[PDB]
Amino acid sequence: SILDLSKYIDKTIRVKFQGGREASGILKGFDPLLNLVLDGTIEYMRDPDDQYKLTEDTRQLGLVVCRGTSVVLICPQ
Amino acid sequence: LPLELVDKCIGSRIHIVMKSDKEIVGTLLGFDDFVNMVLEDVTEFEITPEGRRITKLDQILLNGNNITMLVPGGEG
Amino acid sequence: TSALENYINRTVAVITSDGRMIVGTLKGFDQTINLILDESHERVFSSSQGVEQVVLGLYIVRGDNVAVIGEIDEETDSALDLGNIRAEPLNSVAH
Amino acid sequence: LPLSLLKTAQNHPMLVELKNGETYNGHLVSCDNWMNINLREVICTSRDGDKFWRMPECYIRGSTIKYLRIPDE
Amino acid sequence: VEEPLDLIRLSLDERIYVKMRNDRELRGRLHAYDQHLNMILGDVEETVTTIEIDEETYEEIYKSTKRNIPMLFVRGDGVVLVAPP
Amino acid sequence: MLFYSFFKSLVGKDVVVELKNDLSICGTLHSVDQYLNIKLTDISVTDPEKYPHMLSVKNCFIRGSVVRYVQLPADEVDTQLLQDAARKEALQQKQ
Amino acid sequence: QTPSDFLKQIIGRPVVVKLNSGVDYRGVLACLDGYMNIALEQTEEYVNGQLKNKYGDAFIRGNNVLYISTQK
Repeated sequence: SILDLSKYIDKTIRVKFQGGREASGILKGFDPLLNLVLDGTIEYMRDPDDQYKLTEDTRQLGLVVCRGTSVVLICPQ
Repeated sequence: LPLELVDKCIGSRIHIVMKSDKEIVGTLLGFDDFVNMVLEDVTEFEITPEGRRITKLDQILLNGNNITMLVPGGEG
Repeated sequence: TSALENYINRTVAVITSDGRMIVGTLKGFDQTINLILDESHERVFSSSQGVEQVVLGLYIVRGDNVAVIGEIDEETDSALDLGNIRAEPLNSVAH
Repeated sequence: LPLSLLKTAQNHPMLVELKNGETYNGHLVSCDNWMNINLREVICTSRDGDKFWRMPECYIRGSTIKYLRIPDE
Repeated sequence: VEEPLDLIRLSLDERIYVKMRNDRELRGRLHAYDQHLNMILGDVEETVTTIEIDEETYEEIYKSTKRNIPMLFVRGDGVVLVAPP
Repeated sequence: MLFYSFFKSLVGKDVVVELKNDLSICGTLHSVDQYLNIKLTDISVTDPEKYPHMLSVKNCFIRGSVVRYVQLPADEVDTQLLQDAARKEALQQKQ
Repeated sequence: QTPSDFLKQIIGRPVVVKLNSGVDYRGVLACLDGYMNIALEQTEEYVNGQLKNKYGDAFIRGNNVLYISTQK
């Protein structure tokens, strides 16, 4: 449709998700429904005390799939 | 392809992270079109409280409505 | 049939699901209630600073966030009645 | 009429308030029939005014949009 | 295969207990429902449950109020569960 | 279909709509659509006018998604129709 | 297909059904459907201890169901 993810196919991207989650990782693949395969995946959470201090709330997850149904915004990193 | 990755994870350990601070680690038995997933002998963690909530035995159907992330091989 | 046809280019009161009233003019709509509106302003702050009341002219409200549209009895453009500020502020649609 | 206005609003400055109270300020480059957007030259901001990041393109899922403030034009 | 909906239509004309979102429950006679769990209930009683807190001790006192009505439509999105009283 | 057809029978009846925001509205049913959006004519805020945010509003469009409750009188409804139609309908949605 | 076969071979078993709101319901699975609507007989309800014990069938909305599990 509107965004061809082939331009983003191999770089680190920033993805916000519906439950408040932020994830960052290298795009390795995708589908038309915006399911994504990310490598080197970092998941960040957001609490009332973690706003500019977004680094303490960090988990590593390695290779992941992000479900395209809960994707709220996608941008470069 | 993402759904091909999820197919490759059948019979492997997988960690299923919801939208909330909650996640489910278990063996992936299979899934449907909507990514409702059948998991066997599942551990349920809340991340925020730092603790498991239950050790499930047998199979669970975990709805794909709240599923944000799928991690093949599980945690670390 | 229940369309928003009769409310076109007439003054309207909109309640968003957040619990926020809006005075506006409805220029356009679709079949998901995505509201295209002009000359929008609030209602809870007009009695404090009437300049600050005017948020904007021209905005798209998404139909998912619209609760309520009410039709108001406008005489001619440049007039409406009433104001309020000591009321138990209105809640959201979530519970 | 609304999505039709967004199709013709291609190239305008826009401010996008999302469900999560974050603000996006950018220039619309594309919309679809489901109201998803891509936008050029972007400021991310919390509702309280905290500027967290700046980007050249961004994609916004239409389901997460609260409203779009367009120019007075 | 009786579906849950087929087994809940066996309780038609009978008094049911409905637990709703927002700490509320209804009891009434089930006249109708659909697959979304929209419901028409006759002779209903709504109960609203709230938590009052003592300002000094932080001890919670449970309080309730009740409303009753002849005939009522209920949107299915507010329904958490259905059972008898 | 069932509740869409049910609300088509109640056009021109006086009903009270209670919302998810706790606002309760008396009004005369004018129209309904496939998503059960309601258009109400000659409205008044019931319980008290503690929600004065309308006042100058006589007809409202209500998004079907923000309805919590629609209170009705017993005189408006055939309970035999409703039980028979419901048994037929749950049988229809799943088969 | 893997879920429809799951559905078939959990009829009659004791299960735990957890909703999105975090309420847990335990009992015998009288019926389920494709949209995850559930009826359970002998249902307990948990959140902060025992909150309800149920004496007839309870019906649960599939749109609000987070998981269903066999209890062992």
